[PDB]
Amino acid sequence: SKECMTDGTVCYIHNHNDCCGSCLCSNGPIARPWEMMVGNCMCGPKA
Repeated sequence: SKECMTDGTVCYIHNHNDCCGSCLCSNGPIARPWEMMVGNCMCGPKA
């Protein structure tokens, strides 16, 4: 048996978080990090 999470749920490589999918970090443009910080990684489907 195995218990993991799906894409869309925040994950941390240094948080012993095990996600069935691979974490994808977005390097999008950062114009307003005060309200929208584009520097987080979440779980996603493997290609």
